[PDB]
This record gives sequence, structure tokens and C-alpha cells, in this order.
Amino acid sequence: EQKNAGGVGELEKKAEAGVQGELAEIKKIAEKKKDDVVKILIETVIKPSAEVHINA
Amino acid sequence: AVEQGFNVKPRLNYNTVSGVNGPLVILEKVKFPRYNEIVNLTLPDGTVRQGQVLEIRGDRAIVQVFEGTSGIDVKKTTVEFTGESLRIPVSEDMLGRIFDGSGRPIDNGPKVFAEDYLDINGSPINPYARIYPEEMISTGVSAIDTMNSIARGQKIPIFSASGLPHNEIAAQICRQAGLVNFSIVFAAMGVNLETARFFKQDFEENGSLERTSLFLNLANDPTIERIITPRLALTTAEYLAYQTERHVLTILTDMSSYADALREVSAAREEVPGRRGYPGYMYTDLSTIYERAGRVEGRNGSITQIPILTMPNDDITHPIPDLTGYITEGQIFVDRQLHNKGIYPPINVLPSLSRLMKSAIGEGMTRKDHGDVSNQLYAKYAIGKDAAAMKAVVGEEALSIEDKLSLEFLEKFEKTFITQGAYEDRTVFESLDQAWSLLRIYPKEMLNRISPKILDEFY
Amino acid sequence: YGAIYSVSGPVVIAENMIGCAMYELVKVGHDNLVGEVIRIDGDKATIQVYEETAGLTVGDPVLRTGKPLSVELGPGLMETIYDGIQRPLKAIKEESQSIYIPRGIDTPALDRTIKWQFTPGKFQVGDHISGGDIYGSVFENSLISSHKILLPPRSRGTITWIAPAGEYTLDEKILEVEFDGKKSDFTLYHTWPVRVPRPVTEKLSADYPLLTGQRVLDALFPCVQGGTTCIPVISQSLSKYSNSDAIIYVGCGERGNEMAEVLMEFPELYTEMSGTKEPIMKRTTLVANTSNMPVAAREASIYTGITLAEYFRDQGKNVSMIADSSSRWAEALREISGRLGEMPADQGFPAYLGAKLASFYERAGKAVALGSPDRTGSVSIVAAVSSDPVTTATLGITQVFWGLDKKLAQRKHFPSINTSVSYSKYTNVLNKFYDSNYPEFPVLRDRMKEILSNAEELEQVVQLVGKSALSDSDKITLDVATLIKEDFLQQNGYSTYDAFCPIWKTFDMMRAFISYHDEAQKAVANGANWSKLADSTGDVKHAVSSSKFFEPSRGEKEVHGEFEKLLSTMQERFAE
Amino acid sequence: YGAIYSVSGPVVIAENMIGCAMYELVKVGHDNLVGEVIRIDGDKATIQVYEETAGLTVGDPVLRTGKPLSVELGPGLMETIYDGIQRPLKAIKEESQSIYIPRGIDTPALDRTIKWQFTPGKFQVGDHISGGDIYGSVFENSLISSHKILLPPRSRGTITWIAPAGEYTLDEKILEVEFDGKKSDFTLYHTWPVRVPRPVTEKLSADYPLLTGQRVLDALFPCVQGGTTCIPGAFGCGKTVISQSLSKYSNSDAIIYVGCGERGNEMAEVLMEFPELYTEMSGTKEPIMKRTTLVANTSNMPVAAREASIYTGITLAEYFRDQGKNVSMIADSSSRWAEALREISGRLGEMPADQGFPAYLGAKLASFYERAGKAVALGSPDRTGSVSIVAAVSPAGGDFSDPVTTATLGITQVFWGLDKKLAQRKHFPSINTSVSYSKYTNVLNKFYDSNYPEFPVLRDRMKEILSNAEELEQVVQLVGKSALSDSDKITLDVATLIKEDFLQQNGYSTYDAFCPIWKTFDMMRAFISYHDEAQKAVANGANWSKLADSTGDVKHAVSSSKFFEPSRGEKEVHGEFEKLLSTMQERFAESTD
Ligand SMILES: Nc1ncnc2c1ncn2[C@@H]1O[C@H](COP(=O)(O)OP(=O)(O)O)[C@@H](O)[C@H]1O
Repeated sequence: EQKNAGGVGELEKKAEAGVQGELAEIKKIAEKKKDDVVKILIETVIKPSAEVHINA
Repeated sequence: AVEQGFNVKPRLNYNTVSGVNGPLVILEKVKFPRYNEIVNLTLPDGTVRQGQVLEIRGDRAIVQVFEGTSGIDVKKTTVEFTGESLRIPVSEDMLGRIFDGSGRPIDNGPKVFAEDYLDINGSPINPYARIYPEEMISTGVSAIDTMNSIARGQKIPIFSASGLPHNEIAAQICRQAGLVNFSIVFAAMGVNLETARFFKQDFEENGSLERTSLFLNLANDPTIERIITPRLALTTAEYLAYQTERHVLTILTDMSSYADALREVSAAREEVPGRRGYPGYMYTDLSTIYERAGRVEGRNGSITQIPILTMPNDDITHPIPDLTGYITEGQIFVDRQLHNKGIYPPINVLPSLSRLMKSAIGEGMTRKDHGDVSNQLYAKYAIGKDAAAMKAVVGEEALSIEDKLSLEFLEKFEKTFITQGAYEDRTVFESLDQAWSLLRIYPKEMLNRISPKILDEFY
Repeated sequence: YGAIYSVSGPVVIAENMIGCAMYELVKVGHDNLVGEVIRIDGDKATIQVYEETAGLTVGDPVLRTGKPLSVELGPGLMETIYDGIQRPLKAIKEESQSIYIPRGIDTPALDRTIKWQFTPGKFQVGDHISGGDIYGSVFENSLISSHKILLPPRSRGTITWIAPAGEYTLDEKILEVEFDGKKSDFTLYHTWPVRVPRPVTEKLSADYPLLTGQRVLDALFPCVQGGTTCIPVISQSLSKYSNSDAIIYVGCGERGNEMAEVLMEFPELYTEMSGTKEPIMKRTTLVANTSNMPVAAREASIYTGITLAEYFRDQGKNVSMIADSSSRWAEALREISGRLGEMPADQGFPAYLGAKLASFYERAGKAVALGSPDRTGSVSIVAAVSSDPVTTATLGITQVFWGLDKKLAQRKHFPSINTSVSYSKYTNVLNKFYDSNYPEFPVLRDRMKEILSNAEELEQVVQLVGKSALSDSDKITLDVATLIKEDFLQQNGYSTYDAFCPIWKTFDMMRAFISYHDEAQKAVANGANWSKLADSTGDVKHAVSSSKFFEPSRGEKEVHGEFEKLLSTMQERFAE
Repeated sequence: YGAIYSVSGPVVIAENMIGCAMYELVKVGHDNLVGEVIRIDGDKATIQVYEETAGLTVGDPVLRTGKPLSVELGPGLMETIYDGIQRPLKAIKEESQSIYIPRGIDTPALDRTIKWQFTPGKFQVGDHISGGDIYGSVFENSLISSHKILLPPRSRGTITWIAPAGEYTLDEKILEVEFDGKKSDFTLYHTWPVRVPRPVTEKLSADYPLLTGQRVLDALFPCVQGGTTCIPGAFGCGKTVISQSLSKYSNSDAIIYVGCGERGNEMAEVLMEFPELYTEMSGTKEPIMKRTTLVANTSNMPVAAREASIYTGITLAEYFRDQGKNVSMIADSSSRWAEALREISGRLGEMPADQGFPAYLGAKLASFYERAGKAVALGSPDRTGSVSIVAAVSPAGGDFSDPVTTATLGITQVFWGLDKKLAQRKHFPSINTSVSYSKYTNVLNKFYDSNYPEFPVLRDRMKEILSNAEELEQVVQLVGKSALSDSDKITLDVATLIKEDFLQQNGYSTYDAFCPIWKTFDMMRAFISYHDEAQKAVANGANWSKLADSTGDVKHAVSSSKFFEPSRGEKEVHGEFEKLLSTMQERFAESTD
């Protein structure tokens, strides 16, 4: 049990190291598509539609 | 490719709450109320509770509140009509997470990054598009894989009374539910924290937490979101199994508590009650829940549904187990008497039935002797119960030679075949070999239900 | 255009709905959900919807179609899987290209793109035509060679124009009828309400047995073409080799995988009734309706199936109709009553359960189809049930009953037909056929019934008293009855030899078993000890127990000769 | 303020009440009767009144208090008896100078005049203090000393002024938290809604046994500290006596006895008996009553107040768990809560569930029993409290098929089913060993391995003996004892001895009021050894008929082992049991020689 307990920190460090690439990829994707998504969201929020209820 | 809509639909906020009683909130002057709509009641304390429109009139909307109507004020509660039925945001990353009853996360993780907004009620599968499931799963339990075999795509519940190890049996099936890589979705329905923690611990220990999504609705959780929990869990299962071509093993524990939630909601609507006060439409509700199993013609996926059920007073005649037997395909009957005698699993194979064993039994699927062995075991166990009753009533000496052999078989069958430790994973072939070692107690003449071409080859 | 006023599950009250009628289909909502009016009270008209009612908003228009729940009768019913209200599931899956049923689907019940080869009937232009008259026959497929298309019942006149022979669809007129001064046009198909039974010239007595195939049923509890059975294996046996010219399988509240099994087994299973092996689908129609589908559709599936069978016997074809789980139809009725608020009677069921079951079962029976040429059909109804109010109301109208024995089912003895509680009230009508074909069948059937009843009476005393000193005659009777239960009554449906035991083979096996019993009684009366006769005639006992294995494919002449040898061997062995 | 509009028993539909919330507390009537809202229909809000509604008149003002039913928590809770609503019965009696509960008494929940020796905790001025943190301990009594004053669970922020050590009344401010610029003053007591469970950091598996002190209970059907328990049984079975013998001698640090629909003389008996008993815990002979608080809502007191009494009891138990005490709340006659719910639903006209009960009875009971369970307290320092719920479900007519009994068995992990037939024979506590079970036997292996390693083995062995002899006696009652073998006769005699001298525990007796775990284990070992050695002797060839007469002395010594008073000490009684086992072995050796 002591041997297994000692490896928890090493296992945690190894898991943290592998994730760090995914965080970098997420940051890169966000930085690349931030302008496009922001433009789409703003253009959707402004310029509203105006339609009465279909049953009215 | 994929199609989606960046659309913003403003939502009407109604402060016009008329009255509130039980789980129901009645609004007063809704504009074009929509049936089965989801509304967000903003309490005076500021907390927001979701709802669901159950019935509408010209201007009224009898909203049921998932998180309970405690603290709702008729003069300060504002109802926000979203404009669509309850849609869960699903994703392929939803596997490995834990969600509350209402679909919100419990673990420290963030809100699920949506991949599609699926309606929880689902859509009816075309029966022409359903594939009959003829691929048995080797659950590892002897009394299931040998006499009540489960096919991958079958909705088979576990009828267990209060206090029996149905949780242990279902955890065992989940642990060793391979074929003769199952993704799992779990819908805890008012199970106590002890049972929920046991299920979570088993799923973590067996390595299943990497591929399972739990929908925990504890006994402390509100008693009306038990009506959203099965639908959320099953629409997640449908998403994974069909639209990701995955295999899913859904575990809807405490369908008795689900039916109790339906009774609580129905009795507050003053609807015409069925037997035991349950709603008349409870067959249709339980059908909408259970009938979301089975494989499909196009998508390589299967929802093997195992809804654990708590039959009160250990009775089949009770409406919940009765209608679950009507809808589902057989049942796994857990016996209080066997559990008291100390057998595990305490499965009583006499009320137990599996409607797809007739097709997934054998003759090239698992083994040539599977069906006949199962039939022989069931027949001799019925004979053993009859002989035990006869011996108890009119003495053991009056029992015939066949009856005495049946009693010996019953003893050696309960104590050596049904009796198996948890985390024991005997294959279907090992189960059949143990069954034969039981059936060799009888002479070859008294094994009539065995076909002779198999008797002469396996005796 | 009526407007929705209230929605609460299936029931949908609609306002501004004057001029409506009870049990009238109305398209509900913007998606045109099909719904039937169940209660009109002033402007309001309560509507049960046959689809998912979620998403209906107050103010959605509902429009009255002016007709009751109408099945579309015509060519193209064969080999089509239909939903509860006759929506073609195969066509829905093909059109939508998705595994789901689209909400408010409007696919036609009959195929409007298939050209049908139509041959005009004996009616010629100018000849007066009556309701139900056959004005032509159209080829459908190998089994239904002549799908004789009728004129709609309750329509008549002088045919002012009849189409010539050729290929036609279901959207092109094939006959014009002048009627009472108002011209009308008729097509290869014609609608008919499910609620209103199709008329007859005259119902007849059902005198021909429906060969269910199972030994227990076809021997002790016969069903006749035009009977009602209330069955609790036999579905396919009556489907494949019952000599029924057509069969309309109906499923109510079927478990999804059971319905899938039926849909995957009926197309695969083939019959050799014709000159070659031909599929059953060419003969059958499946009204498949799982439990998931709306309760209104579940309630309507029985009526759809029975009116399809009524059409196929108005054509003059002996048609069966296997209604799976009529208990689920009764449950649908109970749920509908609960939705409406009507006060239940008995065990929560509607008070009119007896009336509904009678109005459904009474549609059966051999009948002379109305209108020339003269022709007779028979809807043999085989409903399935699961002390219940539904079964105690069924037993008053059904003429046969095959109640399942729980003890015999626990012993894995199939079919688990309870011999004491079952009956068949055609055992007197069917003497006209037994005395003509197999003269000894009634007497031997009564002999076997008496033997089984005596064994049942003796078994109670056996169980209560250990059964050490039974008389020799009583021991012989009980052993003979145990042999009968093990060999004659028991029938492995999946086995090749006992898949379909013909009536002649059943009669011969009855002869063999009754002859064994008579020989045993004679030997006992001779004074010889049955304890010794057991060993002496073990060979004959094994012979009669293995007579079950005589394959019917050998032919009636061959098999009857084999049994005659066995009975001859029986008399010779009596010298022991 | 609204007005009464209709009264029908314990429901008061009050008109002109736009603005009342669900489960809000109202003061119905001129006497300010305490009532809670349960249904709202426009202006009229249907109120259930926790007081005798007789004499109410239409138009009597009803005041909306603006807060749900709240129990005051803090020092002074211990060693007091309360009504259903949080009212001290002693203070009510001394205020009314009468022996009756007057309608509408509003005595403060906790004695304000009594001054407590507050001693500040580790928290200093400026340190961030979250909900449930301990900022001081008051000296309540000699037994519940250091009644650690928690911060309210919903309160948070930074300390601005904490009171120095000294004596303070409850109304005196003790601490002031500044949170986002809005300072809030905190005192020794804080109100809490009874319906809302008190938050905890994280619940834990309950791995330590609630030693009831009764041999049958803690030797066959153990209950762990933090496990729900149920005691079904007809009248006279002994649910109340089991509950009292649990609250008298358990290992629980504090006890919240709840007499929801009990008898008045039972609560009077508790009030006079607890001060006369002393708990050996805390290193002194401090009285039991210094650790028990009582919520007495007797059977004839208002029907609606039974629910309030149950919720108040469980909230007090939750508070004392958050303090870090192994509480054991005891809900006497929990079925009376179900009957109160049925009566209120009948007044409301709501559609019934099975057997008259409302459709939500199962949900209410489940949410109540889920409050139990060991859990780490909410704030620093780390604390591990526990609430054990031992509720006596009282079936209607003695049949366990009652809806309340089924809805309780579905949630409780322990089932101490009592038998009326064993109760009649004075076979007490009359635990029906056939149907009773405890789902904590597997959990308690981790404790029985550390202490008393052979305890589980003996427990399964005695359950085997009892089951085998029950089946054998069932057969014999119809087939006579002629066909029994010598081993079967030994099983019958040994199980009769077990039932009549080990399982039976005569409470209200000097010797067997409290048979602790060590004496129970030693007696269990003696009984099991007697059975095993008798069976070995009969297998060696000695006839049982002669062996019974030869070893009647050993059998009577075994049956008389229950008379060893536990007060003699663990070492003394263990020595006596070792001597008895040696004498037993010698007697069998001499007999079989
Ligand atoms: N363990 C026990 N030891 C001695 N007497 C007991 C015991 N249990 C119950 N009794 C007797 O039972 C009576 C009280 O039973 P009680 O617990 O009040 O049952 P109920 O709660 O059903 O009324 C008392 O008179 C007492 O003498």
C-alpha cells in the first residue's frame, strides 16, 4: 500500500503533463475562432426578428 | 453536414400565478400556453426552479415544479415560459460524469458543452426499424445467464422487494455484462445515499466510471424530478447508443419510486385513479420509459435496459411490478425467502422469465443443450417446490421417489447453482456444466423435458 | 376550423367546434395530428389524439374531416406492416428515411404508385349494381390470385361507366355509378369506418374446423372457421398451415422486441400451401402496435384488424385474425375512460367493457358476403388474454377458451392448456364434420376427456393419502392419463416432427391411446396384476409414446398405415 | 394580515392573503395560533394550525410571519422538553401557572435569562469565517460541556468583532460578520427552517456500531452510528421500551427523543427516570438527562403538530451532529406522523394513496430518513458527527403490510421487527428474528475485526441455529418429535435456551438493563460453545437423553450467565465467563469420559 501511495504523486504529475497539450489546443482553437464566433453572436443578438405568434 | 440555428427567442415572464398546491402551480392568464412546455419559476428568494406544463385551459397552465413548490409565493413568483419541451444538452463527453435528478452536474465539472439538444421524451422508434435482438449477453450470474438469459437490447427489470440485494445484483451484472465494453447510464430514483454511493463505488472500482453517466436523484432530492430522471437517462442512452453507434446498459433503479412520483403528481391533479391510487395512464408512462430499449436497423447500438424495481410487500400483483411485467420482456424475480435462507443472488427462477431466451438460448449461439437444460432445471425446480410443500403438509415419508429426488435436486440447486459469490464470473458454459452436474442426480429416464438427441449426448 | 381550448395528455378540448360529430376524425394542430372526437359538449369537443400531443398550444386550429376512423380497404393490404390506425410503417420508413415515426405523418394507407392488373367483372355498363357487389378482380400476388375488389357497401346505382382491363393505380377511377340521380366515381380502394361492422347477406353456422395444429386444441377444444377462441406458438401455426385464405395479425401493447420478432419472423417463414414454397407475407397483414404508441392507437388497432378481416371475408376468403394481447386493448379502454372521467365499473375498467368486447367478437363468424355473386367467408378471431374483469367479460361472448394452466407452464409442459377450465362450444356443431370425415373422433375425444377428468379427481386423493393402495383399474387410468399428458397433450412446437400435427394424425394418436387404455382395463379385468402388465407391455407403451414422432410429411395414407400397424401390434401383445 | 375564511378541524383557509408563500409560518387567530401554509388558491391560503382550532371565528386576523417553521438552535437545548412547535414545556407551565398547554403561548424557544460561559474559538478578528465554522464554546452542563457555537450554515464573510470570553445571554451579540459591506450581528443562537436539512461537507459510510446494549439487537441486527432504523410491531410489542433502553444506555453522545404521537405518561416516565440514571461517559457519573432533549407531542395534542415535532427533533439532532456529536434521534411512534398527514390530507380533500394516506407519504418519510448518517460538519475545524434515526413504526392492527411500514422499510437500512406473539409471553424485547434484518452487518466487519474478532462468526452461527430450530419446530408442530435425531434434538434444546436466556433481555432489571458488547460477546461465546460441544459429545457416541441429565448443571450455569451484573467491570465479567467456559468443558469431558 505504501508503494502504491508513493506513485500517486508521480501518476498525478504524468496525468497533468498529458493534459497540458489539450489545454494548449483549446486555447489555440479559442484564439483562432474567437473573432468568428463573436461576430456571429453579435449579429444574431442585434437585428431581431419581429413575428407575431403563429396562432394569433 | 451538421445544421444548427443561432436564434434568440425572447421569453414571457408571468407574475400572474393563480394558485399553488402540492407539486402543481396554476397560472392565471398565460398567452397561448403550450402543452408540455418548460417554465422557470423565479422564487421571491431569487432561486429559479424549473417546471413543466401538465395541462392548459384557455388561459391557465397547471405547471408541475420539479424542485418542489416549497416557498412559492402567489404574489412574487415570476414564471418564465421558455418555449420548448425539456431538452437535455447531450455530448460524447457526457460519459464519465455525474448529474443530479434534473440533469445538472453534481461533480465539480462544468456544464455539459452541448453537442445536440435532445428532447427528453424522445421520439417513437418505427417498429419496422427495430431489429429483434438475438445476441445474448453473458451476465455472469448463473441464475440469469443459464435460465433467464438476457439478450443485448432486452428491457428486463429486477423485481426485488424492500431490503433485498437488488443493488448488488445489478452492480454484478454491470461489472460482468459481456457477451457469450458496455457503456452504462444510471438513473438513481430516490435511492438512499448508501445505495447511490455503493453504485458509484462499484462503477469506480470496476473501471466503469470512465464510460458511465449517472443521473443521481437521491431520497433527499425533490420527489417530482423523478419524472424527468428516467427520461433524461434514457435520452442520454438513446443518444449514445444510436447516434454514437455505442452499446449502452441502462440501469433505472427504483421504478417504484418513479411510480410513487407519478402518484404524487397525479393525485394532486385529482385525476381518475387506477388500482392502488396510481394514475390510469401509468401503463402508458411506464411504457414510454421502458420501451426505449432495443437495437435499430441502421445504427449499431443497443440499450440493454435493466430497471431495478422495488415491489412493495414482495408482490407481483402490485400495479408497478404488474405493469412493468406487462411492458418489459420478462423479469428477474428476487425472493425474500431465498435471501433469508442466505442465497446470493436470491433469484427465484420460478417467477423469473426472459422473453428473448427462446431466441438467444443456443443451437449455435451459445450451446446446443442450453434451452433444454434451462427447461429441465425450471421443471425440476417447480417439482421440487411442489415436493417440499407436500412433505411439509403430509410428511416426508409420503413423498415418492421422484419427489425425494426433486427435494435433493432443489437443495443442491439452491445451495450450489443459484448460490454464487459476488465478483464470481462463471461463463455460460460453466453454468451449463454445473446445471448438468445437478441434472445427473436424476436418472436418464426422469429427464423427459430434455430432448433425447441431447440427453444421449450430454448425460 | 375549431381552435384548441385545452390540452392535457391525449385529450384535447377544442373550442368553436360546432357542427361536429362523435367519433369523427379531426386533424389537430398545425402538424395535422390525427384525433377522434370522444365528447362534444356545446362548442367544446373533447378530442383524443393518436399521436404525441406534446407541443400543442392553445389556439392551434383543428379541422373536421367529417368521417369516422376510416380504414382504407383495397388492394395492397397484403404484406404491409400497419400501425394502429393503418399507417404503413414500411412506407413511413422509406419516405422519411429515418428510424423514427414523424409526427403528423400523412402517408397514405395504401400504395398509390403501384399499378394493379385489373380485370372487369361480370357487371357490364348499364346493369344495376348493389352494395358489396364484385365488379372486378385484381391480381395482387401469388397467394391472393384474385383480389376481388368490391363496391363499397351502402352504395348502389346503375353503373354508367366501367373501366376496361389493364393496369391501374388506386388513384384512378375504375367504375362510375349513377346512384339516385347523382353521379359518383369508384376506385380500386374504398374507406370504411372501423366502428361500423361491414354488412352481410346472412351470418351462417360455422361448421368447418379451424385447424390450429396443436394436438390439445384441435382434439379436445376445436375451433371452427368463424369462431372465437380467447387463446392465452399457435400464432404462427394458425398462420402457416391453418388453411386460412388470409390472416390479419393484430398487436396491442406488444413489447417492442416481441413486435420486432414478429416483423422479422413472418417475412422469413414460408408456406407450401400452394404448388411451391411461398411467403406468408403474401397472405397476411400485420397491424403492429407496440406499447409505446398512443393509447388511442392501441385502442383502435383491434378495430382496424377486425375490419380488415371483415373485408377479406366479404371477398369470400376464409380469413383468420390473431389479436395479440386483447387485455392490452382493454387496458387502453380503461385508460381512455380515466382520461375522460367516466366512472369505472368492476376492477377499474369501463362499465361498457362487455359491450366493447361483444361488439368486437361478434364481428366474427361465417357469413354470406352481400351482393352477387354468392360467396361465403369466415373471420375466425383468435384473441389473446393475460379472474380478471377482461377475461370474465370475454368468457360471456367467446365460444372457445384455452385458459393457460399455471402448473403446466411451471412444469415447462407446452402447450400449457388447462384441460379442466378450457372448453369449446363447437364440439356439438362440429359433429357434422367429424361424423363425415372421422366418424370416431367425438367418442374418443369424450373418452380422453373422461380419462383426464378421472385422473384429476384421483390425483387429489393421491396427494392427500400417499397413494399406496390404489385399485388396479385406478392405477391403470392414472398411468394412462400421465402417458397422455406426457405424449399426446405435450407438443414441442419448434420440433420438426410435431410442428403441425394434422387432424388425421391427432385422430390416430387418440385411437392408439384410447386403445392402450382399453387394453389395460381389459387386462386388469382378466385378473392379471398391473404391476406385471407394466413390464409385459412396456414395449407397447414406448410404441405409443413414440407414435408422437411420426412425421406428418409421410402422407395421410402412409402414416395411417403405420398407426394401423401399431394398433395391430397392440392387440397381438395383449396375449401377454 | 389576512382573515380567517373557513375552519374545518386543523385547516384554516384564510382569505385576503395575497403574498403568503408555501410552508410559510402564520399566526392564525387572535390567540396567535401557530400555523403553516400548505395550499394557495388566489387570495385564500389554506393553513394547517399547530394548535387547537376550536373557538376560531371567521374574520380572526392571521399574520404572515415571513419565515418558514424555524427551530431555535444553540445552548439550552439540552436537558429540556419541548412541544411539537419549539416551545419549552417547563417554561409554558411556569408562565401559565397551570397544568394545561394554553392556546397560543409564545414563550421563547431557548431560555434567554440564563447566562453561558462563552469562550472564543480559534477564529480571530479579520479571518474569513464560512458557514458552520466554530467561533466559540459555551459551557452548557457538566456532560455536554463545550457546546460549540456554530455559525449559521448560510452565513459567510469576515469577522469584524468577536466577543471576548465571559458570560452572555442568548440575546447578547457575540460576533459580527462583515460580508460585502453589510455587517450582520450573530448571537449564541440561530434559527433554522426545520423542513430544510442542515448542510454538511460530505456524508460518510457509518462504520461504528450504535451499541444499544440489548443482546438481541447488537448481536443479531446491529445498528451503526448514522443508520436509519425501524421498529414495527403492534401495541405492547416493546417499541417504546427499546427506544428508551437505547436512549438510556447507547454510546451516542447526545440524544433527541421525539414522542411524536406518544403517551403523556411515557414522557413523564422519561422525565423522572433519566435524572436518576448516570452515563459512565465523559469520565464522570453525570446524569443522562443532561444529554437528552425531548420533543413531546403527545397523542391528544394537536394533530398537525406531530409533523412539526418530528422535523424539530431531526433538526436538533442535525445541529448536534454539526457540532460533532454522535447524535441518536429517536422518533417514537413515527406512524403517528403518517396518521397526522392522513388526517390533514383528508381535511384538504386531496386524493388518497393506498389506505387513506396521501400520495406523498413515502417521499416525506424518505426525505426524513435521509437526514440521518455520519457526515463531516460544514466548517473548520474538521468534525465528524452522526445522526442515527431509530423510529418506531406502529402498524395498524399489527400487520407489517401497513403503508407506513412499507414506505419505512424501503428506506431504513435496519428492521427490528417486533413480534406480538413473543411480546405476549413476556419474551422481550420480542425481536422477530425470522423477519428482522440489518444491512450494516457487512459494514461492521471493519469494527468487529478490530474488537471482538469472533463476533460475526458467532452471529452467523447463532442465526443458523435459530433458523434451523425454527424450521424443525415448525415441522414438529405437525409431525411430532418422534422422528427427530439426536443432533436435531440438541438444536431444538439449544435454540430454546438461546431464546429463553440470551435473546430475551429483561429490561427494568438490575442485571439485564444494559448488557454491553463485551458481556454480550462472552455470553454469545458461551452459548455457541455449549451447542458445539454438545454436538461433538453426541457425535462421539454419548446419548443425548443421558447427556441432558449429566450436564443440566452446565446448562443452568450457561442460562444463569445473564445474571452476571455488567457493573462488576469488563475484566471481572470476562473472568467469570472464562471460568464458566472452563467448567463447561470439564463437565462435558467428565460426562463423555
Ligand atoms: N425489554 C423489556 N424489558 C422489560 N419489559 C419490557 C421490555 N420491552 C417491553 N416491556 C414491557 O412492555 C410494556 C411497554 O411496551 P411498549 O414499548 O410501550 O409497547 P408499545 O410502544 O407498543 O405500547 C411495559 O409494561 C414493559 O413492562
